[PDB]
Amino acid sequence: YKKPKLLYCSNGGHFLRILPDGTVDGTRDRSDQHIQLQLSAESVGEVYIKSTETGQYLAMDTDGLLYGSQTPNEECLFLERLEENHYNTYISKKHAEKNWFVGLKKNGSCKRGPRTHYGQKAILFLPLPVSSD
Amino acid sequence: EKLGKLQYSLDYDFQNNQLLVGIIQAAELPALDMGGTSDPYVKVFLLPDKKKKFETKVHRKTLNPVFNEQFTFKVPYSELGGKTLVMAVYDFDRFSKHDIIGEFKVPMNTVDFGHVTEEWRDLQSAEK
Repeated sequence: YKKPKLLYCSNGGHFLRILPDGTVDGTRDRSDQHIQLQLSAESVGEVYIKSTETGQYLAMDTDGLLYGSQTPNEECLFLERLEENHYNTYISKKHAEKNWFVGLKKNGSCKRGPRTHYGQKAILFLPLPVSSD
Repeated sequence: EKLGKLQYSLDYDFQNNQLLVGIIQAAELPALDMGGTSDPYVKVFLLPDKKKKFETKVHRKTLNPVFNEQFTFKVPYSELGGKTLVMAVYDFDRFSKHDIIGEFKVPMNTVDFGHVTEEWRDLQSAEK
């Protein structure tokens, strides 16, 4: 049942709540339909994050800062990777050259590019999407 | 990141439709001014809503200042559910580019305004 794909990171009740405005935060709520994105593998390993039926499309600001609203620029293309720690990893190929891979702050928001490298465990996101099992 | 800690007591008003962000003080604030100190002032901000903007009184050279400013969360309680408040502490060295020593925020929707939300909020240095 491919639908609202919930994704978050860092132990603790906090979900990625996207808003048409662009300022997405780690809201710890599941009452308002604003914490779901259409995560899917567009290309071989390339997964995209688009909150179609809830918010907007993502468009990282040079990886450094994560945002989305206007258009799903290539910045939003990430390589789907999995870690043996019950978490998902997404490498922003757009900036992979700098060993930078999308990282968000559970209690801050998505914007840690300068530390998207193996520095903040926050890179290991925990997805709760409605798969087709 | 680490900005220290900030004590606060937030209450709600159902007459004018505003949340009273009554913070007590901030402790262990980062340095900025020339002397292991700074002029940190909390600038209450909000998500997209952006229906509120208050500037606290500059606290000259102090990493543990007390004041307890009254921030009026201009937004109906019924609307709060979709408004994430953000408290950023700005420095006022008065020489260099005032930096954001840190900030904090919480999903209002998860903040059940039953009576008064009092707690020892942790401060983090959000690199801005």
